[PDB]
Amino acid sequence: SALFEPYTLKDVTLRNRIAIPPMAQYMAEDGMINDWHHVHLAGLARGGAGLLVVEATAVAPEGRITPGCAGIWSDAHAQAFVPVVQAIKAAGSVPGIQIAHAGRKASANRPWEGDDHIAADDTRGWETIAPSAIAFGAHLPKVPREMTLDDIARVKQDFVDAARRARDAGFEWIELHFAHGYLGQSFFSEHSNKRTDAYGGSFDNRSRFLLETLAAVREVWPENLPLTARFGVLEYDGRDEQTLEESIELARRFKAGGLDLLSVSVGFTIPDTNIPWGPAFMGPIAERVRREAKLPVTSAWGFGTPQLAEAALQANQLDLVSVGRAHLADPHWAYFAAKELGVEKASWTLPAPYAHWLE
Amino acid sequence: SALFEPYTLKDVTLRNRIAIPPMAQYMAEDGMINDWHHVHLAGLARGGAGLLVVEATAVAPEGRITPGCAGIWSDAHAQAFVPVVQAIKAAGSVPGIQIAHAGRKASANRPWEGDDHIAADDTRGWETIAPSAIAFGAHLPKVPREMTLDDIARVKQDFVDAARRARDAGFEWIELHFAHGYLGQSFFSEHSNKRTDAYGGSFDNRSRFLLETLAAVREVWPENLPLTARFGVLEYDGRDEQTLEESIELARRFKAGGLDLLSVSVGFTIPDTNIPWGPAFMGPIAERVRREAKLPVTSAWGFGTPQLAEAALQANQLDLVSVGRAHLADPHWAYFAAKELGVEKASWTLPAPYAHWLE
Ligand SMILES: Cc1cc2nc3c(=O)[nH]c(=O)nc-3n(C[C@H](O)[C@H](O)[C@H](O)COP(=O)(O)O)c2cc1C
Ligand SMILES: Cc1cc2nc3c(=O)[nH]c(=O)nc-3n(C[C@H](O)[C@H](O)[C@H](O)COP(=O)(O)O)c2cc1C
Ligand SMILES: O=c1ccc2ccccc2o1
Ligand SMILES: O=c1ccc2ccccc2o1
Ligand SMILES: O=c1ccc2ccccc2o1
Ligand SMILES: O=c1ccc2ccccc2o1
Ligand SMILES: O=c1ccc2ccccc2o1
Ligand SMILES: O=c1ccc2ccccc2o1
Repeated sequence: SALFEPYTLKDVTLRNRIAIPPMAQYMAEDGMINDWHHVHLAGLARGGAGLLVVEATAVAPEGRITPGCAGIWSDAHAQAFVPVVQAIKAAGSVPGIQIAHAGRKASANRPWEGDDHIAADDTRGWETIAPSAIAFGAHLPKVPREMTLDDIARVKQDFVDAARRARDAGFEWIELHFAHGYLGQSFFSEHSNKRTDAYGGSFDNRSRFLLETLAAVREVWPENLPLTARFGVLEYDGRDEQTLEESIELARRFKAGGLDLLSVSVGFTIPDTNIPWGPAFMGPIAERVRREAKLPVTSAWGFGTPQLAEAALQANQLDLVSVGRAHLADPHWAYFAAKELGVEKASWTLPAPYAHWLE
Repeated sequence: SALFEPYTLKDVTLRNRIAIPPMAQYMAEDGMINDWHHVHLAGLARGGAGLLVVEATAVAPEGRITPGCAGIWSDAHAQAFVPVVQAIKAAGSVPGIQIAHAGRKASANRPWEGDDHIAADDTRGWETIAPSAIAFGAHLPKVPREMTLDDIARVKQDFVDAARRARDAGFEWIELHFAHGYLGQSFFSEHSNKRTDAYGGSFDNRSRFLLETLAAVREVWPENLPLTARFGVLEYDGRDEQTLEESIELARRFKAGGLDLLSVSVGFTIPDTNIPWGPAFMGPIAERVRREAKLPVTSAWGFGTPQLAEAALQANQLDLVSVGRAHLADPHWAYFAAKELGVEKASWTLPAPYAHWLE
């Protein structure tokens, strides 16, 4: 099986092509992770996936999506990850982390607590920041504050500090969160970026925050560990061909600036869109990016059916298959997939105290 | 669904009828549990089962099955369980523990490291103790040492200390391991017990170690927390009707001595047997014990098919259904079972950070 072939990128070797993408848990307190995350992540790692990417972890307090989001904006925050990283490595999975800044979508309720912007007089909330003072709309009506040049320098440096901390906590894979309508994505999109300075207008200017952040992170992130980003390459907003062309051009620039792999997503920059949800629907768009930017890729949405994952790899649409919700349902999904795809000694996807009994 | 009705025994209420029976992990070091067990057990608890019974935990070093077995023979051993107990309670499952002494089956290799008695000159091994100096045979050929009366008093006191420690570590459910051919089972069986003193010969004498151990444990175990035992009620050795009759009589004595529930098993006292393995094969034997001893029961073997579990409960064969291997395959089996049996809002079998997304 393609799904169970190892993958080497820089000095890191994944035991198979199953990636667990970042999945926010909304269980942290003032950014500090706890035994929710420890058990969740260690249990996932033991399930057999080759790569486990920790959830969106805020580079600054105001960059959290919600009051439950994980953070890495101080060394004490980073320390809390050390035992989790060590547990993921003990299980033979590669520990990764997505570092993030929610931008205008920040200061929101947890998804099961309303999923909407927090009320102005709720003591948990905070002012959001963004390229331009324009609301997302819908359930996120808060107008963010337009960033100053010093705000841009400060957030870039927060990404650097976050990557340095990730490195020193022992992560072997980093993912910059430039997708899903959060800060980075919103600098790229003309929908959310109306700036008239060096960080808006032209393609070069809209790309600038993302390229500068990548370059700054590259200074502290070891050249021998994969440097990745997640990026929304289209919006399904009636501007898809033009948006894809520009997104692919930016992916070429990312590659030239040392990006090792791109996690290809949808932008979610604005609500008025028509996304054609379906099993593996991103496969063709991921394949186009892979081909036209000559960059390895992963993507997600509906690959919990093992045969879809296998088919995407065999068709060279993806290099890794990211499988999210199926892993919340069953932390041992990789074992399920191994059985489905006829892997010999499938139960040894799991550690011995499980594997021995499941032959 | 019957499977998802709560169950109250003494002051403890289980949120459903799914029990995770004790399952040895063979991952402890000198009896001390570690983050293997922490993550394994906390992850299981979060999966939704109402009751999680920790693996056979040795009351004394020589009572371990293997060098990987958990122990509770000192206060420092008991301390290692405290954070695990607290994590199980945080997940809403009831924490139980099986306390044990492997008897003549002790000093064995881990199951994936040969599963057989450890060689005499291996520095990990130890002398085994038993009612009589008779080997199990087959892959367990070591002849144990015949216990003295002082050995019997000492092992009883080790069970007491173990139960006291379990109590103080916060366990809410205890299970005495009188099954599977280990020490307690071997005192009951005429195959393994040839003693000529007060602890062998007659039914009363063969019962004596088990009844005295239960009574001694009862002195330190809170009356408001379930006091249970696992016991092999037949061997499939051509003596089943006589053996079942005596086993049921002993179950009546256990009930009269404060036992709240009996986990009904097979003896595994000797190897030369013909066990009729099959899905839910223990159901009829468990039902007979339940009826004839008028005692609540659980049993196990093949109840990972949710419909078998439901049928056993509806037929009043069992009060709780123990589901072992299916939980090694999928820690979230209870969610799977909830979907299969049509539970409303089945995903809320799991905690919010999973449930919300799986509706
Ligand atoms: C509970 C949950 C939280 C998520 N959190 C994030 C996140 O932290 N970062 C991100 O880039 N995507 C996040 N996503 C998107 C997932 O990484 C993934 O792309 C999506 O679930 C689709 O894959 P699937 O169909 O396999 O679930 C989240 C999805 C879920 C279900
Ligand atoms: C990995 C493993 C370890 C076990 N350890 C014990 C144990 O510690 N104590 C015990 O009484 N039974 C033990 N058993 C028996 C199980 O509790 C259970 O009775 C058996 O697995 C049958 O149920 P199942 O068909 O649902 O797996 C163990 C079984 C397995 C698979
Ligand atoms: O980047 C993100 C962060 C959280 C999240 C939750 C549900 C679906 C998608 C998501 O994407
Ligand atoms: O996959 C594994 C195998 C062994 C192990 C030991 C301790 C903790 C985690 C582990 O994970
Ligand atoms: O294995 C699963 C189970 C449930 C589920 C629900 C939504 C999306 C993906 C899923 O995968
Ligand atoms: O009591 C026990 C202890 C360990 C064990 C392992 C496999 C099957 C049954 C078992 O029973
Ligand atoms: O089921 C649960 C729900 C919440 C929770 C929080 C911390 C640790 C474990 C938990 O389990
Ligand atoms: O769900 C499962 C999966 C595998 C398995 C193997 C042996 C016994 C029970 C099992 O249950």
